[PDB]
Amino acid sequence: GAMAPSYRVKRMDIAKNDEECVVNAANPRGLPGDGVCKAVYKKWPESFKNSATPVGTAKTVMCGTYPVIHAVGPNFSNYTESEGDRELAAAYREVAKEVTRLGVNSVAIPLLSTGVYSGGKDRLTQSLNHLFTAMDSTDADVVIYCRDKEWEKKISEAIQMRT
Ligand SMILES: Nc1noc2ccccc12
Ligand SMILES: Nc1noc2ccccc12
Ligand SMILES: Nc1noc2ccccc12
Ligand SMILES: [Cl-]
Ligand SMILES: [Cl-]
Repeated sequence: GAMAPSYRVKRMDIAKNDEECVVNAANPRGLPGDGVCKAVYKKWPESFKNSATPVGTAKTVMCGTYPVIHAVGPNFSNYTESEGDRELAAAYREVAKEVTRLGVNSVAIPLLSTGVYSGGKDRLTQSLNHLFTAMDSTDADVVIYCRDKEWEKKISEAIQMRT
């Protein structure tokens, strides 16, 4: 565990993280895909061997000794708001199980279902609150990666609010 488990947010490419493992915002088929997934495929391509896993689950594949946790959030274009919300919560619970099983002291994590799977809606709060529900009982240092300057401010505020 970390000596004083924390949440932090950084605005940069998750493929340049400084943590002991990474969560990929994966597709169910283990394909190279877009956004975070595209960077993850370029950085850790060996981790995509048998990475296919259903919506609402996480599957870990090693790149050397570095763990890549493939977490499949729902595509809100296809799911109802209700079913989508259930699957997005579930994906994060499976990430918390994997992080605990691996015994890492830190994890880099993107906000699942906020990009091309968002169904054209702002899901910062919905996705972040499911991340907190899952990860609050873990003792890993969590570092959230984002791209947008206004998202960095809102994520930083949400973390600071509960401190
Ligand atoms: N400023 C940036 N260039 O590329 C990125 C990828 C992810 C997050 C931030 C950046
Ligand atoms: N949080 C992110 N959204 O898009 C990205 C692309 C590369 C790495 C991180 C991010
Ligand atoms: N859907 C998004 N717009 O900007 C972002 C920045 C970081 C993560 C997700 C989004
Ligand atoms: Cl960067
Ligand atoms: Cl997404």
